[PDB]
Amino acid sequence: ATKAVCVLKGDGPVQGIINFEQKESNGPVKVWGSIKGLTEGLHGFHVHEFGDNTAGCTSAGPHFNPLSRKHGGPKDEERHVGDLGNVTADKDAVADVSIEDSVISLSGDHCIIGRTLVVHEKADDLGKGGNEESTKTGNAGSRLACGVIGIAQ
Amino acid sequence: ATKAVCVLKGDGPVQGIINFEQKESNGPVKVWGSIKGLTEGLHGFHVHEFGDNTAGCTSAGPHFNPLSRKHGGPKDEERHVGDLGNVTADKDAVADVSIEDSVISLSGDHCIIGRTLVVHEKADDLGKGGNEESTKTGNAGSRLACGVIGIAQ
Ligand SMILES: *[Se]c1ccccc1C(=O)NCc1cccnc1
Ligand SMILES: *[Se]c1ccccc1C(=O)NCc1cccnc1
Ligand SMILES: [Se]
Ligand SMILES: [Zn+2]
Ligand SMILES: [Zn+2]
Ligand SMILES: [Zn+2]
Ligand SMILES: [Zn+2]
Repeated sequence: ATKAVCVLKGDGPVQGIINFEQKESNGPVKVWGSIKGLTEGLHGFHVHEFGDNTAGCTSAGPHFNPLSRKHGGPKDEERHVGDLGNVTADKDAVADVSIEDSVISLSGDHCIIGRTLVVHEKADDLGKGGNEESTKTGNAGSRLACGVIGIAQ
Repeated sequence: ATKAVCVLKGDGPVQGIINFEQKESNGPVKVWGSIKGLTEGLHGFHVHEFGDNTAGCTSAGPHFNPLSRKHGGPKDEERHVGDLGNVTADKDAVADVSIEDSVISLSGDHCIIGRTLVVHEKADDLGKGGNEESTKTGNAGSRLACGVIGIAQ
């Protein structure tokens, strides 16, 4: 079994802890944890290509897209590997994160260890926004908090 | 070539950027950058096992030691993979880091991506300290700053 972890921090009050667990290299990854300081509603949730926080969340680069696909939602065939959709914050400003994903991996290939997890200002439209940017970024706006995905015990 | 990067952060502020570059998987890793806010003198400089900064630098665990060896200096055959010796800060509180290492890697089971880089309070005695702790930690004291080693562009 492989485990990874990510501490989300940024310029503002958004902070979080996200855990990843994978029983087998060919198996789904469970993603769980909590993010505080979010506005009520959907927040884009992505693995970005670089584990580079030198100038904050901007240095993380584009969505992790090793297979050169268009942007989509996690349940779409047409998606980036890093497309984990949205997390949902309630009026309490807290997102309780509970995701299972079959496209990200912690071992073998398409591995997200050493890449950056980002939570966004706005909803990811999952490529259903009706403009060009929808098929690239999902129009999820600014990067509120991010962290490098590290190997866990 | 393969590149990695680490943002070191801790109280002071002790703050640094460390770059890693490897031309080939069978080649040495160049490690360079700068760390500010250090006391003048030697500071232990280690890759720790977990890329887990959930509770700050303590969650990083022990020295990265995939080959089950004792603690040494980077020039020793008997060393942990994570044993990068010391960085030196001048009176300006800045350590200019310039290391070439043949034991760390950015590929394979010696790979340091997704692990934690730590700069310590005190000198690493490079296992020549003569108490027991020398052969395990090198007696380099508290963890001043750390970051997860991420994939760079
Ligand atoms: Se997860 C991954 C994806 C693509 C290429 C390499 C890896 C990887 O895990 N590399 C480090 C490694 C390889 C073999 C054994 N132990 C660690
Ligand atoms: Se080297 C390593 C260690 C832990 C987990 C994954 C890896 C790895 O090799 N990932 C693939 C990769 C791709 C581009 C640049 N660096 C690494
Ligand atoms: Se990995
Ligand atoms: Zn994003
Ligand atoms: Zn995407
Ligand atoms: Zn250490
Ligand atoms: Zn050691």
